Amino acid sequence: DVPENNGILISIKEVINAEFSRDGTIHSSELKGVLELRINDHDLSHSNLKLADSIDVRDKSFQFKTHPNIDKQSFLSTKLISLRDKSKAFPANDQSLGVLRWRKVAPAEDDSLIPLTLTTAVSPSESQQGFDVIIEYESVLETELADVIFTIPVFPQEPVDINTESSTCSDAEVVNMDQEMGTSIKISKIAANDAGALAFTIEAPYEDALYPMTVSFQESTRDKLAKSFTGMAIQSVVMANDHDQELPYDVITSLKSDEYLVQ
Amino acid sequence: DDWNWEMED
Repeated sequence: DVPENNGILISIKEVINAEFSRDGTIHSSELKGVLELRINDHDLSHSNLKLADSIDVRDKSFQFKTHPNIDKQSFLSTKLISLRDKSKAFPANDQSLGVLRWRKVAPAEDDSLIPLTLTTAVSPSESQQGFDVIIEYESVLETELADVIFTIPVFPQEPVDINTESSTCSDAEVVNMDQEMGTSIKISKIAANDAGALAFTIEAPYEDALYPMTVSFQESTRDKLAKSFTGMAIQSVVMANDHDQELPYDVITSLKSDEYLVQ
Repeated sequence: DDWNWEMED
């Protein structure tokens, strides 16, 4: 996509990195966010977003950073994205305007930025020259994840044997095998707030060959009352001149994994 | 760059 804009479109994009030990202990995690504004209507040029009253805009752990054209002090005191110069206007050319960034970082053992926890266990197998692997995952997301991709860095000769009534998603299937990348297994759904195991057998020389495992998920929502993973949200859009005059808009809240791995 | 855009008017 390059999603459709009916005037003013607000996008809240978050990206999550996360490294775990094999057993499941969080080693690190980093979350980067941005809020962007696309406007394609010169009548909406003189708008002002206002963020949800539930966000602490002074919380230093988010490292909030307003773009320079934006007025940092009304943001900090009022939770209001507005122009530095009251007489000017946002470009109405449908370009993505970055108006606010954030970056949050958790130390070891801190699971506050983790939308999907992971554990792995390996034991040598009977049925293949390799290992029986179990990947246990728990989601803490309000929505579901669709087509989550675990990927194991080996390109076995014998096909991967997905233990099928031991796994939560029974259409769990290998979808890619590559000499470089390894083997990728898709999982159709991980539903909101639920636990799960992907269990399978794979040929490998030794445990170390199976790491790092990597996972890839991604999620979206065009709902107007949707909070991002960290809580970011838009309470309303409003005229620069008259703060009582509401303005029409859609908002897209997304979350992607980037480097999300067990090591 | 989403982070370079100019105020208009």
